[PDB]
Amino acid sequence: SANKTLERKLRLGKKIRMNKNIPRWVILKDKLKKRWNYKRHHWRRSHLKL
Amino acid sequence: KEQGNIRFAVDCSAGKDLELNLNEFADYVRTHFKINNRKHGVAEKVACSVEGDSLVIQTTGYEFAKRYVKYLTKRFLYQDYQGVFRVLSTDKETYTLKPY
Amino acid sequence: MADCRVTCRFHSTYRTRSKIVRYKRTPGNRLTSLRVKKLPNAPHCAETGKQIHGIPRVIPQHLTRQQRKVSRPYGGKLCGSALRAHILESFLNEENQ
Amino acid sequence: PNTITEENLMKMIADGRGKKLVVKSCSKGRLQGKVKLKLRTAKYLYTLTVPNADDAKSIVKGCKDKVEVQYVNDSE
Amino acid sequence: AKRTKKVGLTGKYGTRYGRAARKQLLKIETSQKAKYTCPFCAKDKVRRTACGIWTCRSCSKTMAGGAYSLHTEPANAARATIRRLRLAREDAQ
RNA sequence: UACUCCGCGCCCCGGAGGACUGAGGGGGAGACGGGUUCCGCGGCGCCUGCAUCUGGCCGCGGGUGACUCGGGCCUAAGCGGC
RNA sequence: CGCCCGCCCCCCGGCGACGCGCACGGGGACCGCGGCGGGCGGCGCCCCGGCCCGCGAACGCCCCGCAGCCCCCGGACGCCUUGCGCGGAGAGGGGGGCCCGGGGGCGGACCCCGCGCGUCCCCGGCCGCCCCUGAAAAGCCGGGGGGCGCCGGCCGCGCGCCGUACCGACCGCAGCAGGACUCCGGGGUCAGCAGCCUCUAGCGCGGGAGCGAACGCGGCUCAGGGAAGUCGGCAAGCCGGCUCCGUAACCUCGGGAAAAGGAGUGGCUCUGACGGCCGGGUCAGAACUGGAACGGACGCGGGGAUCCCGACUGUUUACUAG
Ligand SMILES: [K+]
Ligand SMILES: [Mg+2]
Ligand SMILES: [Mg+2]
Ligand SMILES: [Mg+2]
Ligand SMILES: [Mg+2]
Ligand SMILES: [Mg+2]
Ligand SMILES: [Mg+2]
Ligand SMILES: [Mg+2]
Ligand SMILES: [Mg+2]
Ligand SMILES: [Mg+2]
Ligand SMILES: [Mg+2]
Ligand SMILES: [Mg+2]
Ligand SMILES: [Mg+2]
Ligand SMILES: [Mg+2]
Ligand SMILES: [Mg+2]
Ligand SMILES: [Mg+2]
Ligand SMILES: [Mg+2]
Ligand SMILES: [Mg+2]
Ligand code: NA
Ligand code: NA
Repeated sequence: SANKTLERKLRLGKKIRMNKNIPRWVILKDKLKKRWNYKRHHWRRSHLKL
Repeated sequence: KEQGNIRFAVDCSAGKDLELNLNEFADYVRTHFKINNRKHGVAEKVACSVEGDSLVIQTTGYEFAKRYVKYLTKRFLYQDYQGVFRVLSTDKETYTLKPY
Repeated sequence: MADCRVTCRFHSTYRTRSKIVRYKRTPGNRLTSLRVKKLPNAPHCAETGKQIHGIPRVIPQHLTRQQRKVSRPYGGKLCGSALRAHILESFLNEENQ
Repeated sequence: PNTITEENLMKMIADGRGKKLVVKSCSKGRLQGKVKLKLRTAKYLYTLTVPNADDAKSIVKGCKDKVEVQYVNDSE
Repeated sequence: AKRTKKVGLTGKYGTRYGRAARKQLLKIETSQKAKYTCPFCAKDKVRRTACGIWTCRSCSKTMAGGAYSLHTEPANAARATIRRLRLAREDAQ
């Protein structure tokens, strides 16, 4: 909604900042086999419950 | 009160190069003017005369709006010279003719 | 213009008695909304429920001190008619009593 | 905004209460060649319309250098 | 009685409740819609406000009375009895 | 109820034509719920049950300003404490 | 009652602060008509007959403001509403005061001019209704008594914390013909916010081409007959707007009742009636004239005679029983 508490707003803020891929220089520095971050979410499919 | 003493002119000097003579224009206005949807009694109060630069319509004791003068001019130009010119206000009594 | 429909001016769209507007034309040829504030009642008599003369229908905070007073001994609490009865009643009673 | 009378115009200018004075020459319609004097005060903007242009020169000359002055004189 | 023969004000009920109820309502409603003389100013300006509350449209004096009518016969009998018993006591103190 | 011609491709964009929703709107805005879906630039590996040069899809950067609008105060039905 | 503004304590009050309704009146916005100024379109014939534009806020000061309520003189079959209602506890008349979410003028800001029916919203005074009477508190103010004393004008500063993008992008396993609260609401036809066409705004949605068999789904017409069909008139069909004429048995006297059943309705050219110191529509009558046609689409009762059950309006097995 457009009328939220700051407490709910801060927990949703962290979810957005975390929805990122694995950086390219990290994949090769650590010699990673699996190159996708499976803790990502999509707004049309998820239920954050926050 | 319809005191008349109204003046209206159409500056046709801008179309001087083309072949639009003010006498045929004056006759058209005289022949097809209408007062109260009736063509009689018009020589009594409506007079249009060729001047140096424009046709001048002088009326005594009668009233009407510039729109009518615009309507008559456009009908004449429809007879000949269709597609060219335009009729634009330039003062509180006169008009003008400028190409598209 | 061919369309004169507006949009709500308040936080929500529920039309309660404190959410009434009227429409006026602005200098930019636009139709605007203005609140219609509630008009409070002027003070009413204590003995009777009638309205007391001389005080306008505004909240007392926005009036000067002179504008919310009446120049009489009980002014603003009771009407002139009710004051006569109390004066007559007290005098006639204390004379006999 | 409120209207002001002539006598308490240069009085206000006397108590140094005006912050600016604007002169504008109106020459169309019911404002026929008359001028409006607009004085900016701490609380209100006060305006006077002298009935003739001549009266403007005298009053403004009666407060020259006492309050900063503008001119408009729109002619369009 | 130009419009009805007998229903009177109970014509608002159509044909919906029966004869006994309609007769009783005729009596009661006629009584409760009436105008009564004010005991304080002798004018016929008393009207019902609630079940047992009657108000005068002239003097603005409010009274407690019966439902459907300003006075009831038991109340008149009681007032007369009180008035009688009040005088007998005041003669002998 | 429904698209067509040309640029250019039945689906994107433009111009021209032909239609529709029909002021209880397939219009313009809020509450709740959602949580970045919003904007610009680029793209077609996935998805867009046909296609796609399109996109609520993918990548990179951005974006929400209050003395006067709402909440913070009051008390309702209630709840808690004693 | 007015005009230029004292605070604290105790007590007495007020404001905040309140139902529903058919009507009637006022204001605003919308809408339409005519005039004047500016711009445009089309033009086989007509065309001063078409289209678009012509704007004015909060706030300050001065005037006006119907109904309502009050003051003075004086002493009555009168005043007055659509409806009512009021008067010796003081009417009419004459002269005044108060309130009125409003209007006008001047500022804000160098304002095209007149007129009118209706629609929506708000307000007003009445009347009606109830074995139904239609919140509270913070906060603010007044009066009485007591105790105290500049309290206003000008000029300066200041006003912390949090929300704020966008969406029917929400829930139904999905970009699911379901479900999902509220606000603003033009033109024509019309009783109408119904049905039908449309300005503004928005927009062509699980893809296309060919062919024109059976059969299905959704529609249309049909000679003569007219329920013979079938458990059963199921389905479909008939009727239907408005005006006038005419309406039975029975009855709880209120109904039955739109009972039943008849006739008219287009276009054009005219006539009369109803107001005000120009406007408006409606109602009534006549001539002429169209394939014996006119509620020409749309919208919109089939009726009657009886028996059983339950008096009636209402409620019910969400997903087979109303
Ligand atoms: K915002
Ligand atoms: Mg006063
Ligand atoms: Mg349509
Ligand atoms: Mg929005
Ligand atoms: Mg987007
Ligand atoms: Mg994405
Ligand atoms: Mg506020
Ligand atoms: Mg705040
Ligand atoms: Mg926003
Ligand atoms: Mg779920
Ligand atoms: Mg859906
Ligand atoms: Mg048979
Ligand atoms: Mg058979
Ligand atoms: Mg059937
Ligand atoms: Mg039943
Ligand atoms: Mg039923
Ligand atoms: Mg069931
Ligand atoms: Mg069923
Ligand atoms: Na187009
Ligand atoms: Na409709």
